[PDB]
Amino acid sequence: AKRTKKVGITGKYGVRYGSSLRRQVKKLEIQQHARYDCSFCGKKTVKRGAAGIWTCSCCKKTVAGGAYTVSTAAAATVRSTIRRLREMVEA
Amino acid sequence: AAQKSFRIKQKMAKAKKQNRPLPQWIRLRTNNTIRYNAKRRNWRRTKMNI
Amino acid sequence: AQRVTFRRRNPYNTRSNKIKVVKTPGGILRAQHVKKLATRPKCGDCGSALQGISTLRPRQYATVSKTHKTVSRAYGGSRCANCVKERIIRAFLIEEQKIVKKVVKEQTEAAK
Amino acid sequence: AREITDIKQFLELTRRADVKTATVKINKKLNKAGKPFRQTKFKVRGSSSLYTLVINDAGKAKKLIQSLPPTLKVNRL
Amino acid sequence: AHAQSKREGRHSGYGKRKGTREARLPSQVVWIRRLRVLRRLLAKYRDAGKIDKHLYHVLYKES
Amino acid sequence: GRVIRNQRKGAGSIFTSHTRLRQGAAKLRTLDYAERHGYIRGIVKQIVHDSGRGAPLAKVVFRDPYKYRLREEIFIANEGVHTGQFIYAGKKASLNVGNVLPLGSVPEGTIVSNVEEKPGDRGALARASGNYVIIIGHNPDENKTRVRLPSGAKKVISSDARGVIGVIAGGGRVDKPLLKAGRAFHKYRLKRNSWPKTRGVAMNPVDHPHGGGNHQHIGKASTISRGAVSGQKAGLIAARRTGLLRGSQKTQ
RNA sequence: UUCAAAUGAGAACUUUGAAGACUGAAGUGGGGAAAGGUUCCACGUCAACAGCAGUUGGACGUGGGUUAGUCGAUCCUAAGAGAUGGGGAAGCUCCGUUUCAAAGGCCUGAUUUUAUGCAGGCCACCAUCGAAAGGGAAUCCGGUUAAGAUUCCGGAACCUGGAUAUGGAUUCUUCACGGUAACGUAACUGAAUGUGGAGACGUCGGCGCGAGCCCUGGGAGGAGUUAUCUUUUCUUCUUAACAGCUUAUCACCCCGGAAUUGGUUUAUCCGGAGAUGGGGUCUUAUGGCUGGAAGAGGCCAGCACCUUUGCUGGCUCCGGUGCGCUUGUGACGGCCCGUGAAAAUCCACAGGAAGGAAUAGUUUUCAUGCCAGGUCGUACUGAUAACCGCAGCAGGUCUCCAAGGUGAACAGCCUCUAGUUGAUAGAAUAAUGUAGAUAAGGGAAGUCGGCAAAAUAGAUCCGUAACUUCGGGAUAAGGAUUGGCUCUAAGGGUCGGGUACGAUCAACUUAGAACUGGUACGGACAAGGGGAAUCUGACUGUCUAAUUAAAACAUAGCAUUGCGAUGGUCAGAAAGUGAUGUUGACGCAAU
RNA sequence: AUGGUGAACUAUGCCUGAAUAGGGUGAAGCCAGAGGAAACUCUGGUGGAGGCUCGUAGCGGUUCUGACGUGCAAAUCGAUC
Ligand SMILES: [Mg+2]
Ligand SMILES: [Mg+2]
Ligand SMILES: [Mg+2]
Ligand SMILES: [Mg+2]
Ligand SMILES: [Mg+2]
Ligand SMILES: [Mg+2]
Ligand SMILES: [Mg+2]
Ligand SMILES: [Mg+2]
Ligand SMILES: [Mg+2]
Ligand SMILES: [Mg+2]
Ligand SMILES: [Mg+2]
Ligand SMILES: [Mg+2]
Ligand SMILES: [Mg+2]
Ligand SMILES: [Mg+2]
Ligand SMILES: [Mg+2]
Ligand SMILES: [Mg+2]
Ligand SMILES: [Mg+2]
Ligand SMILES: [Mg+2]
Ligand SMILES: [Mg+2]
Ligand SMILES: [Mg+2]
Ligand SMILES: [Mg+2]
Ligand SMILES: [Mg+2]
Ligand SMILES: [Mg+2]
Ligand SMILES: [Mg+2]
Ligand SMILES: [Mg+2]
Ligand SMILES: [Mg+2]
Ligand SMILES: [Mg+2]
Ligand SMILES: [Mg+2]
Ligand SMILES: [Mg+2]
Ligand SMILES: [Mg+2]
Ligand SMILES: [Mg+2]
Ligand SMILES: [Mg+2]
Ligand SMILES: [Mg+2]
Ligand SMILES: [Mg+2]
Ligand SMILES: [Mg+2]
Ligand SMILES: [Mg+2]
Ligand SMILES: [Mg+2]
Ligand SMILES: [Mg+2]
Ligand SMILES: [Mg+2]
Ligand SMILES: [Mg+2]
Ligand SMILES: [Mg+2]
Ligand SMILES: [Mg+2]
Ligand SMILES: [Mg+2]
Ligand SMILES: [Mg+2]
Ligand SMILES: [Mg+2]
Ligand SMILES: [Mg+2]
Ligand SMILES: [Mg+2]
Ligand SMILES: [Mg+2]
Ligand SMILES: [Mg+2]
Ligand SMILES: [Mg+2]
Ligand SMILES: [Mg+2]
Ligand SMILES: [Mg+2]
Ligand SMILES: [Mg+2]
Ligand SMILES: [Mg+2]
Ligand SMILES: [Mg+2]
Ligand SMILES: [Mg+2]
Ligand SMILES: [Mg+2]
Ligand SMILES: [Mg+2]
Ligand SMILES: [Mg+2]
Ligand SMILES: [Mg+2]
Ligand SMILES: [Mg+2]
Ligand SMILES: [Mg+2]
Ligand SMILES: [Mg+2]
Ligand SMILES: [Mg+2]
Ligand SMILES: [Mg+2]
Ligand SMILES: [Mg+2]
Ligand SMILES: [Mg+2]
Ligand SMILES: [Mg+2]
Ligand SMILES: [Mg+2]
Ligand SMILES: [Mg+2]
Ligand SMILES: [Mg+2]
Ligand SMILES: [Mg+2]
Ligand SMILES: [Mg+2]
Ligand SMILES: [Mg+2]
Ligand SMILES: [Mg+2]
Ligand SMILES: [Mg+2]
Ligand SMILES: [Mg+2]
Ligand SMILES: [Mg+2]
Ligand SMILES: [Mg+2]
Ligand SMILES: [Mg+2]
Ligand SMILES: [Mg+2]
Ligand SMILES: [Mg+2]
Ligand SMILES: [Mg+2]
Ligand SMILES: [Mg+2]
Ligand SMILES: [Mg+2]
Ligand SMILES: [Mg+2]
Ligand SMILES: [Mg+2]
Ligand SMILES: [Mg+2]
Ligand SMILES: [Mg+2]
Ligand SMILES: [Mg+2]
Ligand SMILES: [Mg+2]
Ligand SMILES: [Mg+2]
Ligand SMILES: [Mg+2]
Ligand SMILES: [Mg+2]
Ligand SMILES: [Mg+2]
Ligand SMILES: [Mg+2]
Ligand SMILES: [Mg+2]
Ligand SMILES: [Mg+2]
Ligand SMILES: [Mg+2]
Ligand SMILES: [Mg+2]
Ligand SMILES: [Zn+2]
Repeated sequence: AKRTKKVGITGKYGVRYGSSLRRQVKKLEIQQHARYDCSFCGKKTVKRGAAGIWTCSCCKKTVAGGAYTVSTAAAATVRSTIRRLREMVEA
Repeated sequence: AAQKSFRIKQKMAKAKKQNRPLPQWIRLRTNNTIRYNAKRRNWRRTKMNI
Repeated sequence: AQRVTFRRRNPYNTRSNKIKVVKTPGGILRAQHVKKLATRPKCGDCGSALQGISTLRPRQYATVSKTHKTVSRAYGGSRCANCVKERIIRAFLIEEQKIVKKVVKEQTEAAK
Repeated sequence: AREITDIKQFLELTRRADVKTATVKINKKLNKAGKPFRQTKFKVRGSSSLYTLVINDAGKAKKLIQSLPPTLKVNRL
Repeated sequence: AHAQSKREGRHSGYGKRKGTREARLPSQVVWIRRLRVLRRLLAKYRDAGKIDKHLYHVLYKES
Repeated sequence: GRVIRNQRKGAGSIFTSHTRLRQGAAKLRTLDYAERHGYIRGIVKQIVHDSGRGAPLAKVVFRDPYKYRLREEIFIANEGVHTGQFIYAGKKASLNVGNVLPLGSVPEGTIVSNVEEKPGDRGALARASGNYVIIIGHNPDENKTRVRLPSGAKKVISSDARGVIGVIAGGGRVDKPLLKAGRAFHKYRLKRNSWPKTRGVAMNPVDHPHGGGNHQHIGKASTISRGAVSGQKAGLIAARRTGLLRGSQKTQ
């Protein structure tokens, strides 16, 4: 039974603060709380634990990540850049 | 209070002893001039300030 | 009906001032102060309570016989069995793989 | 603080040097569901423990009481 | 005496009622009671072979 | 009149930092013999929250080359580094996220964090959640290396300045609206006594250059000069322009 | 508030008895923290003092009273304070606290001139003060006083330090065996050095369990009511620390190899990184049985006699219930740009220096045994009279325990236990008052203004507009219903079933139907007035203690400014000084 | 003016502790169901979010411009908030 037309989790804030700030929060909230895939044991069990700390239910690895999402655009591109620049050093 | 330093206990002790009336035999002495105890103290009219 | 008083001068509900009500042979209720609960020693590697070991407030462990403070296996009352299983395999394999690395690079040197 | 059952082990206490006093207590109790029976408790005061031995058998009780060291300061009831 | 006439259902009409229906008895208590019952009738009917594990595992989620 | 607020901050009475819960200082390894001739292996043992900090810290433990024992260091975690990972610190080390390398041995375009301003100052540049610095040049004679700091400024330092490959973790923290007063509250409650902020213009003249008047107003340019003196500098200190910024910034 | 007695020169006011009430466990109960300091307790006692009195007192006179190895302090560290080589300063002194310092001490060996020099090897920790709520070795029940009690007496324990022997264990395979394993045990050597753990940690929510309280059946006592009725009303029936065996959610192990996916929580999490299933290992919170320990305590009956006061008997038993209440705890779950101390101290492990047997060695982390445990506080009050407010001031002042009904309920109202019945008193009941109420017809015409006051109110059901950030607005508005008594129906547990059902036990909830009354029924208590707009601040929050609570301040949001440390902003008389800074532009600072 | 004494009140920060009846609302997540050619849309439950809301204690101090105004009181008392 669809409970809210649009506020979703942001439903807690009632009428306060004004739609737009609420919309912005909703987005990052949904990222920050959501359950993630663990690169290591392959289960979806990575949940957040204070901004930038991402750690795995089963299997217990902890990864430093973005403040409200595991991997951050920037992080990744840098990860790719570092790939490429490293390659230059063996060949 | 109700759990004191020995310092404070001591003072309170000394205080109790000074809290008698004039020993009436002083009154009889030659040239006696002290009528009563003019430095008497009472727990609910004057506080010790420790 | 019957109520209760503290049994020490401290009148507050601190963690060190827990109270338990109790029925004495006199047929009345009386407070009794209660020590904080002991927590379980933990595995130095993985993190669980390590089984086989007693749980006492830290100084009480000097009033207890050494068998209450270990299990027999290597790294008895310190690491959690499965954890020792693991580090043994890793130890063996790495030391073996180590030898592999050496005879392979000894080969490189005389074939280059 | 202590309970005991080896009627052998007990006797050995009762001659354990520091065991000066001992005491025998008598109890009416009931057997199973029906009737009653005479229970006796054999308490020995070691230097740091009060061992008591409940001889539920009136018979073994009496025989045990003359088993007691003649030098022990038994308190009767 | 009164307490008797309660378990006889008396003194309990709308005029004797000040806490909301939910205060008097939570909805959730009702639920947990009811759900826990179905949940465990399923277990005996399974343990007993009366029901088979495939039927039980659907009735479960359907409960 | 009175001593204005920004002058009382210097004596640090109620104004010191709130420190009781912080993990310790975040610092690279002491630039010893291992790190400047070869490399040395470590293990991140834990990555962990520092109170009043954006980005998580990484406890990373190493072996003492001189005594039989473990000496544990506190790093600021780069995005990606993980419990269990092996970290390599040293001149002759390899170019992957987490390792620590002298800016000399990294090609331009390398992206590193916690960089030293002089070699061995145990880390000084780009430590905040999200931030990093990019190597843009090298000058092998007098071994300098040129980088672009987070601000935008470009600077040159010793090629023996150490950095750590990657960006700092927990980025994006600032995109989430604080929404309410209480979150700023709990925010600064673990930083310093700088919140809330009475406007100088809601004060009385004893209190501020801005105080007083029958309506609320600054009553003179709020761009104050560098040469100004304590008790005078509230407003736009040394402001070289002012007003809504129009069109792309980004330094050229 | 009242009657009487007793006392006394004297009694509205003291004491006792009777009666009427109150506080109503969110106490006018039982204790403490700060603070007081003898007010505590006995005896004597009324000149002052207790705004009447006084034979009474927290007054006055005279005395007595505060018992600790286990309760606190003492130790530890917190914010912080603060000596020291130093650096400033004319100087009083300021800065620095591990800082630009030659900073100090443990284990035993070497002595058999001898008491302790050297021989190693370490360890480089750099004062100290700072918690009677944080951390922390260890005690309980019964009894006892005019006044002390976790402190005395009794009994029964525990910890720490020191000494130590006897027993057991272990060894000719020297430094124990058993278990496939998780791991077991009464023991079962272990230096330096290293490591690990405990101390040690947010908050809310539901769920599970414990304890005490609450409710309750039977039986064995005692008390009350009995014109009539009631196998009735009230009450006693308890079990400490400590110790032996046993007991647990979680976690783990072994067998096994999974789609027709299964298991499974109130809450959707888990399984080829091994689920479901079967078998085991562990923590011992907690509980059970026994020891303690019935000899104690509780309740009764039957004799005794001025006395101290005994003495003799009995009985102290078996159960039930749960969205109960308070508290404790568990496995979970929500939250965070907040992720929620430190140190003393204790243990373990990795290591293997070493020291050790067969003619007899090793072992005190197994048992038993010996000695010792200092110093100071401990009375009482904690408040409408023991503290602060000039005082026995309607003010202020930190906390624990918490029964029955009605009810959602720690509300209000009535009660049990305990504690009070203190507040000058008598006679009248004019005006005007203070506080509490009602008022025909009208219904804001009163007034700056509906100020005051009245109206509304609980619950169940029906019904609900503009507008909106879609979350609300909303209990919108507007309606009906509600007692008593007698029925009905629906909603659960527990057991055996070869590899369809029966038998019993225990619970208020919800709906429906009769009858019934001076049409009453949330019957006291309790308990929102509502609607249409304009101005203004977004909101929650903040302030002028003691004439202003607002539209003022704050705030999220928005924008601007300064700064890459040889720095920005700020402190200081100065400095080898200081705040931001345990900081680094997703930062600090300034509007 | 000079040299001294105060943070037992209060303002603010830090450290370490403690405290808060009973209700209304019903946000994410989750389960089962229904429609539809499809895209997709609907329903009933569960769950227990919020500087949310009714309201004690608490904290506050709005109106009576109530009492009092040589006071209980140099700021109190009552009702309402
Ligand atoms: Mg009772
Ligand atoms: Mg006490
Ligand atoms: Mg063991
Ligand atoms: Mg064990
Ligand atoms: Mg070994
Ligand atoms: Mg619900
Ligand atoms: Mg339930
Ligand atoms: Mg069931
Ligand atoms: Mg399922
Ligand atoms: Mg000035
Ligand atoms: Mg500081
Ligand atoms: Mg502030
Ligand atoms: Mg501002
Ligand atoms: Mg402001
Ligand atoms: Mg102003
Ligand atoms: Mg000015
Ligand atoms: Mg100016
Ligand atoms: Mg102005
Ligand atoms: Mg303006
Ligand atoms: Mg009178
Ligand atoms: Mg009453
Ligand atoms: Mg009440
Ligand atoms: Mg009173
Ligand atoms: Mg007292
Ligand atoms: Mg006093
Ligand atoms: Mg007295
Ligand atoms: Mg007189
Ligand atoms: Mg007086
Ligand atoms: Mg008088
Ligand atoms: Mg008189
Ligand atoms: Mg006297
Ligand atoms: Mg005296
Ligand atoms: Mg102690
Ligand atoms: Mg001492
Ligand atoms: Mg100093
Ligand atoms: Mg100290
Ligand atoms: Mg202490
Ligand atoms: Mg303490
Ligand atoms: Mg005495
Ligand atoms: Mg007493
Ligand atoms: Mg006693
Ligand atoms: Mg004793
Ligand atoms: Mg004894
Ligand atoms: Mg000893
Ligand atoms: Mg053996
Ligand atoms: Mg350690
Ligand atoms: Mg630890
Ligand atoms: Mg703590
Ligand atoms: Mg104990
Ligand atoms: Mg099993
Ligand atoms: Mg097995
Ligand atoms: Mg409580
Ligand atoms: Mg946490
Ligand atoms: Mg341990
Ligand atoms: Mg040697
Ligand atoms: Mg021993
Ligand atoms: Mg000494
Ligand atoms: Mg006392
Ligand atoms: Mg009093
Ligand atoms: Mg006073
Ligand atoms: Mg005075
Ligand atoms: Mg007063
Ligand atoms: Mg009283
Ligand atoms: Mg009066
Ligand atoms: Mg009228
Ligand atoms: Mg009308
Ligand atoms: Mg008019
Ligand atoms: Mg009109
Ligand atoms: Mg007119
Ligand atoms: Mg007007
Ligand atoms: Mg007019
Ligand atoms: Mg009004
Ligand atoms: Mg009327
Ligand atoms: Mg509107
Ligand atoms: Mg409206
Ligand atoms: Mg009816
Ligand atoms: Mg039925
Ligand atoms: Mg406002
Ligand atoms: Mg407001
Ligand atoms: Mg004012
Ligand atoms: Mg003023
Ligand atoms: Mg206001
Ligand atoms: Mg006002
Ligand atoms: Mg705007
Ligand atoms: Mg200098
Ligand atoms: Mg103060
Ligand atoms: Mg509540
Ligand atoms: Mg309500
Ligand atoms: Mg609420
Ligand atoms: Mg279909
Ligand atoms: Mg709620
Ligand atoms: Mg609110
Ligand atoms: Mg409210
Ligand atoms: Mg209410
Ligand atoms: Mg109030
Ligand atoms: Mg307030
Ligand atoms: Mg008022
Ligand atoms: Mg007035
Ligand atoms: Mg007057
Ligand atoms: Mg109110
Ligand atoms: Zn994983």
